[PDB]
Amino acid sequence: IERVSGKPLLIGTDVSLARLQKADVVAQSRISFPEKELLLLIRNHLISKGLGETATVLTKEADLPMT
Amino acid sequence: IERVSGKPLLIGTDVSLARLQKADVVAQSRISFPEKELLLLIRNHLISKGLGETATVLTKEADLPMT
Repeated sequence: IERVSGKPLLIGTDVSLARLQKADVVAQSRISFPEKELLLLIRNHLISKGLGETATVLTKEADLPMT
Repeated sequence: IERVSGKPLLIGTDVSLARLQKADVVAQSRISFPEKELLLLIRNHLISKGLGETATVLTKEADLPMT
């Protein structure tokens, strides 16, 4: 099944063949993302876990849309 | 197949039945994690993405094992 399809490196998963060339595209895609969506996730984690005395410090490095 | 097994809420995935009670355990498990492994992942991301002038600021909130 590996030979007549897109050659996975002997990983045993999703042995159907229509589900094997789905795994050709989803794996080799080029995912990129903006950094701004992640920096708000950092600040939303610090305030919730007790140590929120650097949320005001993060005004300097980048923007602060929410308080 | 839903009725003789652990009743997923009509989500069409992994239609084999041995692969259906694997999904009973992996989903309903109680995953917990220490916060310390995540706070080093925050600091290792800030230094790499150009804005590393709060890595020394993170000495105050928690420990700084690596520079």
